[PDB]
Amino acid sequence: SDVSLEEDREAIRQEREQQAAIQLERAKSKPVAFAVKTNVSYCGALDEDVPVPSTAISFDAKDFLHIKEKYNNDWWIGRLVKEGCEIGFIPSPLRLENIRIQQEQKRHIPPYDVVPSMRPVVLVGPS
Amino acid sequence: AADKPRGFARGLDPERIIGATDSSGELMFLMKWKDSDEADLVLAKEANMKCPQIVIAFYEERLTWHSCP
Amino acid sequence: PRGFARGLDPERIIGATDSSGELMFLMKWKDSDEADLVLAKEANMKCPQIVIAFYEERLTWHS
Ligand SMILES: [Ca+2]
Ligand SMILES: [Ca+2]
Ligand SMILES: [Ca+2]
Ligand SMILES: [Ca+2]
Repeated sequence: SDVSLEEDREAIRQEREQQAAIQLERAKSKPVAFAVKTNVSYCGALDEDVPVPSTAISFDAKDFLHIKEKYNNDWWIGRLVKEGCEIGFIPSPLRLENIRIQQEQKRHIPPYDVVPSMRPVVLVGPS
Repeated sequence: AADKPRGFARGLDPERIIGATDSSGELMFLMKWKDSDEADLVLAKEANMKCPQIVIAFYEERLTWHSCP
Repeated sequence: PRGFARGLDPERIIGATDSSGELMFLMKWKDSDEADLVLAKEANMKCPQIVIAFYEERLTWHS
């Protein structure tokens, strides 16, 4: 039964992935929280730790991204602001810094310029 | 204090506003222009007049409802 | 017979809600105490400075 422990691990991974896919789909209706301009490129197809498989975005340096929310320390949710690009998982600045530390050894400017912004806020009831 | 044309003086078409700030005392927009990755600041009052639907699309994108804050 | 069909001039947007599925403005009309609800898309086209004034009033740095 050294492989029933691995089915337990898989079931845990699957539940986590299902919840991530829900939060991703539900982000589509949230407002844009803020924009960033990128100072680095990133290829989500080559990333392996993505909360949902095949949903990491890609972008070039000097692109603009729209961020809907932060998922965890390594991932945000949003989209490349270009026609046809859809919402997905976005590597956090920390993740990009750690990729850069690896790309460095084996083969300082922050990876995103965050654009702070005012937003129109309509007050609702205290619920 | 620069001399290159800035903002709407660059003669480019507006694409999208990417932020709004009144830190200077007057409301300004950070404007992305079509076919340029170089965004710069324009006065909101001017953009309200020149490209009101661009202004509105930004506000609709960022519009948020909050409870007693 | 409602909204812009009443033939009144827009005065001020009082509120906004998307709780129905589409963004609606609560519109105050000049010389009428009876507001009604109009689609944002329609106000955007017919009184954009009124829409912009509503959002500008609401802009803020902190929730
Ligand atoms: Ca490259
Ligand atoms: Ca698109
Ligand atoms: Ca300013
Ligand atoms: Ca309302």
